Amino acid sequence: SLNDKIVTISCKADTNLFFYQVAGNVSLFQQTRNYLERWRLIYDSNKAAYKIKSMDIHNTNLVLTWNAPTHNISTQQDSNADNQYWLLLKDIGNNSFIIASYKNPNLVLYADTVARNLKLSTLNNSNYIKFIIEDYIISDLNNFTCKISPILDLNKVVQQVDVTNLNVNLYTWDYGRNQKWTIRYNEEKAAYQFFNTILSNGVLTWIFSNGNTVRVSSSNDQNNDAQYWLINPVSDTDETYTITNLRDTTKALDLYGGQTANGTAIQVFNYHGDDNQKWNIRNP
Repeated sequence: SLNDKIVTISCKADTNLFFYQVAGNVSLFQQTRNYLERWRLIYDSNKAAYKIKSMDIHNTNLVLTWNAPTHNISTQQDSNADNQYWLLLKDIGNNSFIIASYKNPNLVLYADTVARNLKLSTLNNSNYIKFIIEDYIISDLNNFTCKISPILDLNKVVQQVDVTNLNVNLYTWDYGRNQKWTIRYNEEKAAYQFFNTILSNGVLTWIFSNGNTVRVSSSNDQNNDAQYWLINPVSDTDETYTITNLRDTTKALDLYGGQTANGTAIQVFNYHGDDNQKWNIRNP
């Protein structure tokens, strides 16, 4: 559920524009992958409504606020006022939310992507009243091209061996397409895939018919859970994660034996959060 979740909020009408907070101003801005675009949702079960709290640091507890009687939006000090509560109405099937004012539910948030701001409007069938509300990790990682390193050796990366050898092992970073992965979140599966960039449609897979083996395999389908993964941030790190398999979430991506020699296998294994199951996901 959404209570106490830290999310980004982006525009269905422009998925590269995010709710951005600075100095009491709420605006629409390109992706920053930082606190300026992160919001905590705070549920009141009696109101059946949420406050949308900025993770701003400069100071204070600022929440998304309707500046009635204008149709403008800002961030103001939380006083639990009705103009700081919002109905989050999930448009089921459309991966989107309509965000209605608790004070005046006739009015909903509307993205003015020319002025790069939000206003309140009545409803219509356009995408300008629809918003993607996601865990910030999903948002930060979706469509991100990365290299993946074990924390035990940040100079080596998880790689496909070569264009037609779909085995996956550890090797020194060498700038190759086989050493880069594009992360894609699947809404329907609630999990991610890692597409190797040397191939068009090859994804990191647990080959469970062969023990703990991990290989790249074609993504022809959304039905094989073993081609999907959960990406779990490790607390009190910048960019370190565990990677568990959707077919069995007690199985984690695992650097065999904690060994860091070139050619060490990448496998899955019983997930206990050891250092050989922690991965740095970052820019190439």
